Amino acid sequence: RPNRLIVDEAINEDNSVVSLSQPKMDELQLFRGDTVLLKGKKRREAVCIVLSDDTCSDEKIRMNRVVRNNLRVRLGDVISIQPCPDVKYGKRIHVLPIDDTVEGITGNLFEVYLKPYFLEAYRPIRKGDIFLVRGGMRAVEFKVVETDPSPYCIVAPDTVIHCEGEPIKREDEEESLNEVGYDDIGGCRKQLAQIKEMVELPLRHPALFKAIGVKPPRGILLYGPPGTGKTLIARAVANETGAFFFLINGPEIMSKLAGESESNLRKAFEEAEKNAPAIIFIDELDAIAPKREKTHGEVERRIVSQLLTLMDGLKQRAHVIVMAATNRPNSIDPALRRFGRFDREVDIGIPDATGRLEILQIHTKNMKLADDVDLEQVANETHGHVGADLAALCSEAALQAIRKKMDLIDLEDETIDAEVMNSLAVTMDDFRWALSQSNPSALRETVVEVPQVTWEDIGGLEDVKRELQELVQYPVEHPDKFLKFGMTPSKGVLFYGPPGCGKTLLAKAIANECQANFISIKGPELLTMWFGESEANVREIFDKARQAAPCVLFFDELDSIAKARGGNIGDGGGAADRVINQILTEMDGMSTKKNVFIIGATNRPDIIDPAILRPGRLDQLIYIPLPDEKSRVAILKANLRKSPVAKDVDLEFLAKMTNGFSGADLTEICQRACKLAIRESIESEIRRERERQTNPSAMEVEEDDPVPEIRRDHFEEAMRFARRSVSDNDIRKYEMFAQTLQQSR
Amino acid sequence: MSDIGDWFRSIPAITRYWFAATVAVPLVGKLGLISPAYLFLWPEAFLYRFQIWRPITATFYFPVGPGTGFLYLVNLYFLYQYSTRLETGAFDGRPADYLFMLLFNWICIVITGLAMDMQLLMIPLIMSVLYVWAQLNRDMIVSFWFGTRFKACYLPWVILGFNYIIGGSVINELIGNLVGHLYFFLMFRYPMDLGGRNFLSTPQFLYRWLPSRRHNWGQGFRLGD
Amino acid sequence: MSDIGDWFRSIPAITRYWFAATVAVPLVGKLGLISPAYLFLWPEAFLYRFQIWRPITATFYFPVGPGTGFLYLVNLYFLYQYSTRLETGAFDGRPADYLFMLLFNWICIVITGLAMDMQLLMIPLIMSVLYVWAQLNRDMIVSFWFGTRFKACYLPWVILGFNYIIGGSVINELIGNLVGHLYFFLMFRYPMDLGGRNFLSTPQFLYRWLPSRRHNWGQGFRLGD
Ligand SMILES: Nc1ncnc2c1ncn2[C@@H]1O[C@H](COP(=O)(O)OP(=O)(O)O)[C@@H](O)[C@H]1O
Ligand SMILES: Nc1ncnc2c1ncn2[C@@H]1O[C@H](COP(=O)(O)OP(=O)(O)O)[C@@H](O)[C@H]1O
Repeated sequence: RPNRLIVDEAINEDNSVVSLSQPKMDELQLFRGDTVLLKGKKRREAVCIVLSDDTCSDEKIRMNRVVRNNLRVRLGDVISIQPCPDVKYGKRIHVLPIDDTVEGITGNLFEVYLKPYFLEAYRPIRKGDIFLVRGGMRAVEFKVVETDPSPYCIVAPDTVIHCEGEPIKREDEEESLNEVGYDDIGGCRKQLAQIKEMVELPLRHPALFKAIGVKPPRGILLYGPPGTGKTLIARAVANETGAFFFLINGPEIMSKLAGESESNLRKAFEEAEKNAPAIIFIDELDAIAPKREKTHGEVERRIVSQLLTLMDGLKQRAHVIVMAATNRPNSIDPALRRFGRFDREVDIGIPDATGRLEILQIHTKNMKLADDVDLEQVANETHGHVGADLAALCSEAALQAIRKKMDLIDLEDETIDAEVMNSLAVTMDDFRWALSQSNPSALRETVVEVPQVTWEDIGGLEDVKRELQELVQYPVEHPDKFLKFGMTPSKGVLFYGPPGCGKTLLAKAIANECQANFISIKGPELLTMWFGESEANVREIFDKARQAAPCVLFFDELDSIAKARGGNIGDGGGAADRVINQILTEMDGMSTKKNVFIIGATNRPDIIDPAILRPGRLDQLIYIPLPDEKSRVAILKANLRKSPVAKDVDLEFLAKMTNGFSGADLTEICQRACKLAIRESIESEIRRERERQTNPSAMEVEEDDPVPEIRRDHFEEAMRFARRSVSDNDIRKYEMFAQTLQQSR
Repeated sequence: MSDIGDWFRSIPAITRYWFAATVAVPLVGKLGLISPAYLFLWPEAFLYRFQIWRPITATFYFPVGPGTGFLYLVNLYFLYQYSTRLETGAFDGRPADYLFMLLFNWICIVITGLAMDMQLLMIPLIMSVLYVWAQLNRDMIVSFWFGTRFKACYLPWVILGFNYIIGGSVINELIGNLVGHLYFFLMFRYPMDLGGRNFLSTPQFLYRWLPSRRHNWGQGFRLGD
Repeated sequence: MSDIGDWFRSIPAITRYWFAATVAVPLVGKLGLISPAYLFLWPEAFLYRFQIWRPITATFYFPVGPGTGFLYLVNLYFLYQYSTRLETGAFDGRPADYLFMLLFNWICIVITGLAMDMQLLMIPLIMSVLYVWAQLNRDMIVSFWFGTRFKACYLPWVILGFNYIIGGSVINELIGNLVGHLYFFLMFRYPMDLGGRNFLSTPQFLYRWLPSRRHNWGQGFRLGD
């Protein structure tokens, strides 16, 4: 039977498209756009339109949420298809809204929702179908009650749409096309994939695990900053697989009186036991099971021990999976981590720029944002926000945009009109205004993400580029050639040279090329855990680096400890040596299975402790020389990307005349020239505006604002006020140390 | 805006007429225009004399007094509460079936009341329609303000105990239970137990008088472009 | 599902049968099948003529009516909730002893009723068996749903206070609360104190058809050869 397939989520959001594989469509003699009849479980049928796809396999069929709900199936099921290309054009269709969706709308729904939806699509429908339409600020579901001819018809420009009558009652077969699901999560693809796999295995076919005889997981621990969407992940999994999600709240349990708390918890577990394969979610685990030293009373110990006993009391029976959410995975009692209890940990990190863009795309789906906003800019300027903050931002922007329309809906009625909703649009000004008075909550959090700097941003330095490519890319991209034949890859590279030559840029560039996470630990924080704080921080720094492998750990200004050590204090040298002991101790503890790369940068190479300079640690040395050749011209292009022009001030002459300068100096020159251009443009605008105050609109020839047109004079004036930061002594010291490194050893 | 007006108007037609009659008859009966003796369904009078005066009024005239007002009001409330729910329950269309059920129950109850020596033909009919509604709407849990989660198919027995301990004349409630059970067996249980043809069938005369409501379309619009 | 069926079947056969008779006989009398005039336990008629109907019919038929069914319901609930407790308490292994106690109580109550001038010999038996249950189940707290608790072995006094204010027939229950104490003395108090008079001996002609509970053993089959 080359008919049955497997259902999976689709990437196109239309309600009448299912994606096959080209070989399967070719075998079934079906062409693009041909109508099909899809039949699923419970003897429910629906009609749909097929299309082409890129990477879908032969046995997989892609469809969105509406079609899956209509067929009354779930993910991972099977369907039987049938090509039925004899659809007859319809004549009259009766469609009615559902009761619990149109509360306070009134108006005429046909002219607002149905007409744009049913135009130039020829959407096939079938009697009893349910479809969802996005409107002003809500999503309204419409149910087809009857058609002609029955039961298949195609909407055509000549039809008799009846949309009159009372709304119909929601039935008890379809759960809802409005609750959470896999299409309501963004920026967490990898972790969602892991959880989906690990929970789809037991919750679908328990008998397979019974017959095989392996041990399914009995506990999953999710940890991350608050407001990143953990409860939502658990709810989505439970509502998609099919279960009896039963939330338990930590403060609710602790708020009881003495002996009834553990009794309530016991009824919770026994109920979830005898209600079929279910998921138990414990929110705010640290609120009820903190570290032993934190507790001072006695009821806390009793509650913790009761939880542990009930956890150990689960042995097979119904496959009940326990999930728990905690803020930071060290306040939990260490007793709750042995095998047979919470053992598998999944991290839910703060989203990056793409994650924020996707969250904004998800949350503003109902709105009717005007064709002037740019979500990319708002996405990439809001670093430091979490999902909840972005949702609040969208809500506030909508509220602000609707505030300045009270005149149109003055009093009106308790049921707001319909066309006023379609009269509302949200512009960039509203989003910026909501941005202004908004405070994020991440801030002081380590950021892990793939840097966007590419190879062209760096000018010159070919040999260093090749050496980094050899040392980093080869051991990972072809691990077979390294497991065969016994080569031990290096664990670290140390950068040294004149200051401001682009060490951070090289590190970020190789991190981007390798497509690996990047973690930067800068000098100020390093000295912050040096004095005042303790050295326990390095432990979780290395742990976080290990968690997100592969990664490129970066230690900047490694010589700060020695620079502060040598002076007239002589009290904290112990702290510096503790920093070095921590770095060395967790540096040697790394294993070769994981790919963690350590890179250090410094500008006083002769002052670093010789303990680090040793096989098994940071051992290769790379010397980045002072810039030369028309690679500084490429540098100038790198920061002149966005800057408009240069006309006739030949940059090659500047490169010829500016020998012995680092990158920071050239970037300073470019910024100074741009500042002069801004000053000139602003003074010209002010001259024009104070001139227009005398002659009213006396402008025969129309000139717009002066287009950014940087001349040579600005650049020459900026160049006059320029010097060289690095003296001639430092380069000679560096070359002396290089020669000593070459000869002495 | 008379709430009583549209409240009455929204009632289904046959329930509307029945409620109007069962409220209107007692008022005139207590006014004194017609003596109670004219309306009791006297068995020997009906058998010997044709007495076309009392084939119908036995279910409309009720001697309300300060000894049975609570029973009267609670029965009227039960009628109002469950007759409409049965009307909207699986009986939204084809009212002829409901009317035939009512008329058959009326004929059989009148015949058996002639067989016994009973007078007031209201309680058995109301309780029997409640019983058949509960039986067709079984397995669902519903109760009163203090009744937590009482299950269905038990209310008839509860009201039996109530009106037996508080009141009397349990014979007519018993015969209401039997007539409801036999009608359920004949209309529903028999055609699926043995597959026999429907012994009871609605004649086309009632369909002529009471056509079943079909799907209505109203007026719509052309999609155009 | 037949919840009522399993609820009835869970009751022991003797208790179930007796409860069913005591709840069905009054309904039969009320339905008019038999005139109640023959069911009053006439003292003079029973003394003159044997009239075998009366000694058995006076223990079951209750002319329940408005204003008097509360006592019927409360004693029925007490019967149902306290008969099985004593049945499985200490006489589960010897149901013949329980039946013999019931027979002795019936004989005493009918003898006194013929001697005295009461007609309904049901409530005294119920309150006497409640008294003997309380005496055999002393030292606990009395359930009281809408309030606090109480102390055991005071159940007969509570019943005496309850049935005195509501209705009457205080003499009947006063007489009834003597046979239980007499049996407690003879069967229980006498043997440990004197043990001389051993007239209380259950015969065997009922042992033949009333064996003990035993290991039950279910049923078996003969393997044969
Ligand atoms: N893709 C997403 N990632 C993170 N948060 C989201 C996402 N989509 C929506 N949210 C918002 O995040 C909130 C999740 O609740 P949250 O406070 O994270 O639970 P918890 O208190 O367990 O952390 C929801 O209110 C939801 O509006
Ligand atoms: N190929 C290059 N050579 C030198 N400098 C460059 C090059 N490409 C970019 N730059 C500039 O050098 C700066 C990098 O400085 P950075 O490396 O952060 O200072 P430090 O070397 O003290 O860490 C960037 O602002 C960038 O504009």
